[PDB]
Amino acid sequence: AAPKNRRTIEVNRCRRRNPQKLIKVKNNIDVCPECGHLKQKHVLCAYCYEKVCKETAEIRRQIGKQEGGPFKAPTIETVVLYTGETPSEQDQGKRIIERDRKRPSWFTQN
Amino acid sequence: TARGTPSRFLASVLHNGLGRYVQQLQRLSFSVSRDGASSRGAREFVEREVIDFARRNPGVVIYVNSRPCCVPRVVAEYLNGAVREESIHCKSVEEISTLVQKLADQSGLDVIRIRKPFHTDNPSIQGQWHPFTNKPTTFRGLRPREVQDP
Amino acid sequence: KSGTWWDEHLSEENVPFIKQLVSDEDKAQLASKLCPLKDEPWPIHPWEPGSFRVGLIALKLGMMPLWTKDGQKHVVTLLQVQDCHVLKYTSKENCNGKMATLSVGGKTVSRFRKATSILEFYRELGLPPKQTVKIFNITDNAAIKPGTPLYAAHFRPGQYVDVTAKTIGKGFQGVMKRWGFKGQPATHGQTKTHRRPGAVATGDIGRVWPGTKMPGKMGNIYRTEYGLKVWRINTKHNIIYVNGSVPGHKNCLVKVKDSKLPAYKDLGKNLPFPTYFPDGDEEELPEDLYDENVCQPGAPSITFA
Amino acid sequence: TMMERLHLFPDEYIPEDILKNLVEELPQPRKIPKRLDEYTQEEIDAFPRLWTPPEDYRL
Amino acid sequence: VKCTKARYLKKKNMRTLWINRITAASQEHGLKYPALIGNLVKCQVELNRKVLADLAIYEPKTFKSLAALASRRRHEGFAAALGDGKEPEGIFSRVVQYH
Amino acid sequence: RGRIPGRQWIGKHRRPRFVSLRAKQNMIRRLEIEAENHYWLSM
Amino acid sequence: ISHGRVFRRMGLGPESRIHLLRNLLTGLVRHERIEAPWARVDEMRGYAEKLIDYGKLGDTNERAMRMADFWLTEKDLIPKLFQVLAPRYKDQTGGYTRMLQIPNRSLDRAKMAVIEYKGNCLPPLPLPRRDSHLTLLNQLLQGLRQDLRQSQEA
RNA sequence: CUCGAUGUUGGAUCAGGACAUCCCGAUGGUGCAGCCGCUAUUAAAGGUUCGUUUGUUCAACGAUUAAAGUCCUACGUGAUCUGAGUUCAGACCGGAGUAAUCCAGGUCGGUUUCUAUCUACUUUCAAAUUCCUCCCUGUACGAAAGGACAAGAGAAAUAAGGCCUACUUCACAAAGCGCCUUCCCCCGUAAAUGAUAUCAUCUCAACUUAGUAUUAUACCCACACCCACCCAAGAACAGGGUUUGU
RNA sequence: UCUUACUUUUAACCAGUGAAAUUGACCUGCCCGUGAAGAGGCGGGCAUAACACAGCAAGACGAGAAGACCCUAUGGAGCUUU
RNA sequence: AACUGAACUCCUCACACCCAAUUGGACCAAUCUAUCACCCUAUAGAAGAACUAAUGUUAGUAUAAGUAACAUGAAAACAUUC
RNA sequence: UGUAAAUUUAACUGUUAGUCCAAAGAGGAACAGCUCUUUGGACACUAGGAAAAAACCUUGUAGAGAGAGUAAAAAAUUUAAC
Ligand SMILES: [K+]
Ligand SMILES: [K+]
Ligand SMILES: [K+]
Ligand SMILES: [K+]
Ligand SMILES: [K+]
Ligand SMILES: [K+]
Ligand SMILES: [K+]
Ligand SMILES: [K+]
Ligand SMILES: [Mg+2]
Ligand SMILES: [Mg+2]
Ligand SMILES: [Mg+2]
Ligand SMILES: [Mg+2]
Ligand SMILES: [Mg+2]
Ligand SMILES: [Mg+2]
Ligand SMILES: [Mg+2]
Ligand SMILES: [Mg+2]
Ligand SMILES: [Mg+2]
Ligand SMILES: [Mg+2]
Ligand SMILES: [Mg+2]
Ligand SMILES: [Mg+2]
Ligand SMILES: [Mg+2]
Ligand SMILES: [Mg+2]
Ligand SMILES: [Mg+2]
Ligand SMILES: [Mg+2]
Ligand SMILES: [Mg+2]
Ligand SMILES: [Mg+2]
Ligand SMILES: [Mg+2]
Ligand SMILES: [Mg+2]
Ligand SMILES: [Mg+2]
Ligand SMILES: [Mg+2]
Ligand SMILES: [Mg+2]
Ligand SMILES: [Mg+2]
Ligand SMILES: [Mg+2]
Ligand SMILES: [Mg+2]
Ligand SMILES: [Mg+2]
Ligand SMILES: [Mg+2]
Ligand SMILES: [Mg+2]
Ligand SMILES: [Mg+2]
Ligand SMILES: [Mg+2]
Ligand SMILES: [Mg+2]
Ligand SMILES: [Mg+2]
Ligand SMILES: [Mg+2]
Ligand SMILES: [Mg+2]
Ligand SMILES: [Mg+2]
Ligand SMILES: [Mg+2]
Ligand SMILES: [Mg+2]
Ligand SMILES: [Mg+2]
Ligand SMILES: [Mg+2]
Ligand SMILES: [Zn+2]
Repeated sequence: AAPKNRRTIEVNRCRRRNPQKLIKVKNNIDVCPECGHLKQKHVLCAYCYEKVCKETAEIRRQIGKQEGGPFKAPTIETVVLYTGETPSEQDQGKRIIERDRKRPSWFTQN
Repeated sequence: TARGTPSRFLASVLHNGLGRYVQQLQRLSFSVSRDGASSRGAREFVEREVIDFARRNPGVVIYVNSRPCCVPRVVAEYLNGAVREESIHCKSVEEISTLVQKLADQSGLDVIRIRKPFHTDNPSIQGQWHPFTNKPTTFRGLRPREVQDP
Repeated sequence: KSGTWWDEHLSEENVPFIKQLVSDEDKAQLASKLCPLKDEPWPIHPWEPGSFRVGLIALKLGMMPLWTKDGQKHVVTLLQVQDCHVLKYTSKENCNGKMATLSVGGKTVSRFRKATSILEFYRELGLPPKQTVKIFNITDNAAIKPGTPLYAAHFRPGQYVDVTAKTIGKGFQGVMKRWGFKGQPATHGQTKTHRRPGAVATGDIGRVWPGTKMPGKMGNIYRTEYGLKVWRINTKHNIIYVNGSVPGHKNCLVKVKDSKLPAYKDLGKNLPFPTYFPDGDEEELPEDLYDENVCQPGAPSITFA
Repeated sequence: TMMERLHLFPDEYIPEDILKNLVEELPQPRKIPKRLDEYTQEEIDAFPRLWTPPEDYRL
Repeated sequence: VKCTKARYLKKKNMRTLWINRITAASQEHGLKYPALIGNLVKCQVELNRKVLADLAIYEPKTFKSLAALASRRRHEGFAAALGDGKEPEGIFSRVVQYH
Repeated sequence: RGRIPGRQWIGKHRRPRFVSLRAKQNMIRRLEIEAENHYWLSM
Repeated sequence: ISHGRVFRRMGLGPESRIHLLRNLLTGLVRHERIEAPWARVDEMRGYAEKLIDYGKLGDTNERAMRMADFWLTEKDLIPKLFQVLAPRYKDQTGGYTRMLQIPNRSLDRAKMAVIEYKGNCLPPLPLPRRDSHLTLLNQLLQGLRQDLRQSQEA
């Protein structure tokens, strides 16, 4: 089946500009209180999530160097320690991963 | 078109002719070439016709300007501010006389469709018709099927 | 201009407190209506021929077999009355129809999810909001005061009822499932044509008649099952055992009414009128009412002697 | 649009608002003929008796 | 082409309008359109339909007089037709002769 | 329903045309003129 | 019609679905936090919770060991399950994982989620926090609560 | 009209319509005792089978049925299907022809495209038809043989609308081979009273009865919490729930 | 008979990329009638706020190929021949 | 007993100003040339001298259509592993 | 008689595939919107009318008018006593 007649621009504008075709305004955008960048209410802040991932990647690279090969997952818990810190009483018997930087303020030692 | 063009109602300029008639043509500006063939008829109109036409119309200031031009033109200006330009290219002397006389007699209003061939500010002397014009009145202005003094 | 919901701004401490608070108010409001006859009831008129009483709203619990004393097996559907109350009365004059109407509601729902206009309606009534509201055509002598609770014992074994509910929704369906068309053969050369409508009209009219059966949305519409016999009533749990199956999925809400079939006209002479008032009832009803022909669970095994 | 200006009522009752805006009643197009029981004795007496029935006819 | 041919319809529709308007004005006085137009001619009143329509709208007292005149001439016609020639011509039925 | 076979005003089966009162009067009016023509052509 | 169909149709069929979910779960056990398309994480989350329950049965339960052998494609993770992850949740009856939606993926705009085993050593996710109890609304409700408690004791 | 193409048989699928009715309803006549028939008036809501051979439409035959209706719709319907036949290119037989080749003949084989722009349409929501069994009854009827109707009861089939307790395919569910529900009227005539026409006469006389439904009632009906999550709701959208938002 | 369930593909929605035949103009309804003889466009009626998305294939004598059947042309060509 | 009703006829003014093929006639766009003209013209002589249609030719851009259709196994430290 | 054409001379082209209506006939079936001749009309040119409408009726010579008189022009019918 083929078109019997060319569709006019008048007809086409009605189809293309029908409210159903238009982009809807989003009402769920808000400011992230921690960083001030924008976020959606139900979604994690992109700026804060990236910050966490970047530190997570650095720690994982350190874990790699300590393991030094595939199939070397430890059978004990792990703790991340930053410059100027020492193992606590509850950190004894745990693999220590040492980061050459100051503990981020948002990374509370537990 | 009528639909594809503007229109207006029949009218006059300052109620012309009511108290006195005032010729609306106010100025005529001719542009004739000394040597152009297309101005031959315009040159003959300036030699024998324009002077006698000016005597008859002392309220119209005529400006004849001889200068090089390929298309001689007459520009008519009216009291209401309308400006009309009419080419006299290759026109005969009699043709130009006819055109100039027509310009003298026109009011200067736009030559467009006139909705009505008449105009009046007092269309009614006895009272314009309304739905009660020919209706009788009833005692106490009672409406149809209206109980009085209930 | 951004939308909000009830607990959006509530703190960790206030969310449990608010839930408990509104829950307790809901329960208290339902308990305050348990004595309709001590709270200025409307006149209780006697049943007369031609009288139409109110129906109920119930939830469809499921299905169950029962056996009759003649040995025959009848499957039945359990319908539980869950927080059924009269909501509004509209007089015959203002109804726009031939009869008066009485609005009934069923099943308590969260107030945090209802429109403001509905909430203020229920606030004046003093009841928690209901999921479904239905309109029952009644005669003037059967009017009941808004806020009166309705119970399963409104119906009695041996009665016949009509049950209306939304059918199960099957979405967009082809002609074979929707209309029972035969389709076309599976082999002998059929080309990409097995479940299709075929011809939809004649060539002459050069159009398709209104009402022509075609693929489209199936189910999810109101249907009514007529002439269902009430086999049993459990007064403790407020469950009505109706013969056969009723439209809708399990846990849907159904509209239960006295059967309008001509054979069952004027059989309400012995039925509660305008309704059953358990508080008014002099002698408490047994936990189960049975139709005379039903084999009760504790009855001796059938013997054909 | 014209049909919106037409107000049909099956009986003599007309809503009060409609009654208050009425201006003129139009004459009925058909003259309603009088039933025989509606004629006054003057009218009946004015119409002549056209024939003399036999005195011995049972009728 | 439409603009050219419309000049015929304009004249036709204008006269239809005048007849409709004259008919309405005549009915307000209990006269049908043919009775007014016909009897006005018999009074040697040559007012055309355009003017008659204008008079109905803007000079209703003159129009009622014209309706009365037509009605009077119409009644004189009936009286003459019913007569056997004994009666003299009606006062408004007399025709002014020209030569 | 009520179709006329083929074209309306030709052929074997046609749409019937009836004579109105004014069609009759129109014809008689011209018959009177011709009758008078006969007379004035007789002398 | 798909009434009551609780499982998604992903991958190349039923087997591929399990393999797809297994590879995700293996990644989660090793790294303890992974990001993947939202639908796939939601599907896998149930298995990740149940895996811990099998880990709690102990490494001497042969059925648990067979389950772990199938679901963990890297065998060094099986000791971690029985000796690290399961002991960490000894005092919980469930809720071992947390799943949060993250911004759409850049390339294909896929809806994305991050999932992690609670109690890991990684930097904490920027979790959503409810409004402070000191806000205007929460203080007005605290007053209402205080008032209701005082009237009940009386 | 159409050859700068209106696709050609039968079948499948879905059927719209006419009534000159095959079955079911209501009536008049009968060489109508009854049971069966024949004929005519009225009735188009509903229904109108499965098979063997044949490409068949038909036809014959087997077994049923209350009945297996007649027609129109581009001999309805191929942008839905089919390709057995028919009607290209191969081939054989009989016949014609000097041969090429040919025949209303027969015979085997032989590619059925299209992503839908427009019109139209995509729940006319919800009153049901029919057969059989029992009974009436071995009654009415009749010499006998034979043998009803009305009322009443029961049990089925089909159709329409739903459903999952069990069975079955199956297994958080969808299904049938399973289960549940299904309700009004039909106008042809047959009779009184009684004029024109002082009997009579059912009346395009005034009128009375069989004899009629405003088709009944039923269903539907309150709505900016709504970012988000769940769903028996769903293509998207919409809809229900969240007092089930760690 | 007589269909049903599930998986994959396709599908629909989001994101990227982005063809083709087709197209006089279109402000592109239904019925009956009419007519170059089968009407969305004419006559008489009826219907009728506006605009998407998904399906359908009854019509647009739908698209595609200047009908291959048929006839015609003092148009061709292959083949046979007394 | 009348009225309505044409491009018929009258009325005011004007008048060459409503048939295919075909035929006669009056004008004329732009271009070049001769001589004029000199904000775009005149008299003549010339000619590749005028395009709403050839399934026309070339180029541009629409319509169908943001439609048909097309593509990257998974996680991760990008090492690696599955 | 009322009229203004006519023949001749010179020079050419196009038309030579025809439709309905009335009338006289032929063929066919006293069928065809059928076929074939004859006389005339209309159409293939205008406008009005017969519902829409080439072929029936009215009417033709060309413009403007917001005058006027007309032409053709609408379908009638209702029934069985003795
Ligand atoms: K005909
Ligand atoms: K053809
Ligand atoms: K066969
Ligand atoms: K269309
Ligand atoms: K199945
Ligand atoms: K009689
Ligand atoms: K189609
Ligand atoms: K006519
Ligand atoms: Mg559903
Ligand atoms: Mg099948
Ligand atoms: Mg194929
Ligand atoms: Mg197939
Ligand atoms: Mg006129
Ligand atoms: Mg015809
Ligand atoms: Mg997939
Ligand atoms: Mg074509
Ligand atoms: Mg049918
Ligand atoms: Mg019949
Ligand atoms: Mg066919
Ligand atoms: Mg087709
Ligand atoms: Mg074949
Ligand atoms: Mg041979
Ligand atoms: Mg083969
Ligand atoms: Mg064959
Ligand atoms: Mg096909
Ligand atoms: Mg398709
Ligand atoms: Mg019986
Ligand atoms: Mg009698
Ligand atoms: Mg008598
Ligand atoms: Mg698609
Ligand atoms: Mg896309
Ligand atoms: Mg084309
Ligand atoms: Mg037609
Ligand atoms: Mg569409
Ligand atoms: Mg067309
Ligand atoms: Mg085609
Ligand atoms: Mg051809
Ligand atoms: Mg040659
Ligand atoms: Mg003239
Ligand atoms: Mg003239
Ligand atoms: Mg020039
Ligand atoms: Mg050229
Ligand atoms: Mg061009
Ligand atoms: Mg072209
Ligand atoms: Mg499309
Ligand atoms: Mg696609
Ligand atoms: Mg000749
Ligand atoms: Mg002919
Ligand atoms: Zn942030």
